[PDB]
Formats: sequence, structure tokens, C-alpha cells
Amino acid sequence: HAVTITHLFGQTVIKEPPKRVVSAGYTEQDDLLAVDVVPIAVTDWFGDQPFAVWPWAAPKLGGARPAVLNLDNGIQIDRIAALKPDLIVAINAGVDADTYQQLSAIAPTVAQSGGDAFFEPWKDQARSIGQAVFAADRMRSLIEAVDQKFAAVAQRHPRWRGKKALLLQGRLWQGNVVATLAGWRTDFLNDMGLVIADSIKPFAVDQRGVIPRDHIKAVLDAADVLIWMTESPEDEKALLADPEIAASQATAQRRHIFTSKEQAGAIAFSSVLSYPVVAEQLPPQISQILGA
Repeated sequence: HAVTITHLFGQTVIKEPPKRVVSAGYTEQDDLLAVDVVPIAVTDWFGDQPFAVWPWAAPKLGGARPAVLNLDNGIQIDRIAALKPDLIVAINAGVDADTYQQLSAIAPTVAQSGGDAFFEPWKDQARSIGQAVFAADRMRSLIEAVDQKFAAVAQRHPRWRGKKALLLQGRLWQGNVVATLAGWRTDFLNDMGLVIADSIKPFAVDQRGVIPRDHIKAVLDAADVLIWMTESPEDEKALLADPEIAASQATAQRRHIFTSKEQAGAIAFSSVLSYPVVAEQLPPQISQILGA
């Protein structure tokens, strides 16, 4: 039975479990590898990982060495054609109507389902991948396992319930703190019993809060715990050197968590394989700030 995928740019028919999959977006390799589909090409995002596959997903390669694509200057249409895929997964790749036509000329192409051309809700991406590679039941159990691990954190830490969190990018932008707005990207924090501080709501730009310099101190001080997606010790040092961050009660009362690079990657990938890394490695850090 062929699978018909309905997406932003129409429908894609996938006649059989595909043997040559290109992962054209920033994160889809995690959910593909999770259901034992090893892409023939993975697209790099950040962190300079071998084959752009981060450590939580690397084992599933079974030693394969996929081609590494990049989006530095758009989707690499000719490189994709040369790989002769039977399925292109381009959910998190910035596909538009023009690039959709180009990819579809090469092979059946699964695009995003809606208005997010990058970073659509992680479970929507997972379910679509699962359908596309004839692994829906397996992908369903893996999504459930994520929710269960975060629910188990909540059960072990009832004192956290209602405590206020912010999830911040690891670097300032042109002087501004950049927060993740409340949405699918913060559901994992809610699943552990935390609330997203509403101090960021007035500063919305698309899915982030871009905090004006004169509001940094008050906005950070609204939170009980601040999770910064730092990718190096230099990132942490630059945040603590910022005069507004340095003068906040968040700094005075040691409310900051600065992620390791691996932790920042696991949050950023938000996948069936990366979220269990967050559920393992973030709770001990939250306990140090909130108490167990």
C-alpha cells in the first residue's frame, strides 16, 4: 500500500519503504535514524559534528558516512540530484514553492505541513517522517517515550510545579537577550512542571522574545531558573560580562544554567533521540537552583 503524505505544496506518494533517503533539513536525521533509516545525505546545522550527526544519534549510523549537505547558499539541488534519492525529507529546510518543484523533479519530496518552513512543531515533523518511511507505530512509541521521561521528572520533583523558567539563546544579538517564547519549544519545560515567565511576552518577534537592553534585568529577574543554550565556556563568560545580566538578581542569586554544547544541541534538535538527553542531563542542573 503506497503512503500518501499531504504537505504545504500538495501530496507526495511513497510507493514502498525508501532505500535512498536524503535528509535536506537541519534536524530530520534524528527521527529517521531513530526508526533505523540511515540517510544517504544529512544537512549540517551547527556544532561541526561528524556527518552532522550528533552523539545521541551517531550509533544508529552503523558506521555509514552519509554525504554532508549545507544550506549556506540555499538547498544544494544539484548535489541532491547526483545522490539519486528515492525520497527527500525536506520538512526543516526552508522549502518554498520554487525549491519544492526542484526537489520533486529529483524524487518524491516530503515538505513541511504548514506556515513554519523551519522548526515546525517537533511531534508534527516526527509523525510525518514516521509515515513517510513506513514506521508510524515505532515513531509513535518513541514520541510517547519522550513525554514519559519528562513526566517522570515532574513526578520526582513536585516542588518545581509552578516555578518560573526562561529558555534563552546562548549569545546576545546586537546587545539583546533572545528568549524562546512559550510554545511547542517550551512544552518539555512545562512537562517537568515549570511555567514560562510571562516577562518576555511584550517583546515577541515571531517565535522569540528579543529583549531591549533597558528591560533585560527586569525580564530575567521574573524567572526562578534561566536556561541559556551556551555552546562554549566563552559563551557563558560573554553573558556574565554583559552589564545588565551581571547586575540582575538572576546573577546575584545564581539562578543561571549554562548548557554544555551537547545539551544545547539536544534542546535545539528537539527529537525522539535528543530529548531523552535533555531529560537525563537537565534535571540535575535545575535541582541545583530550585532544590530537589
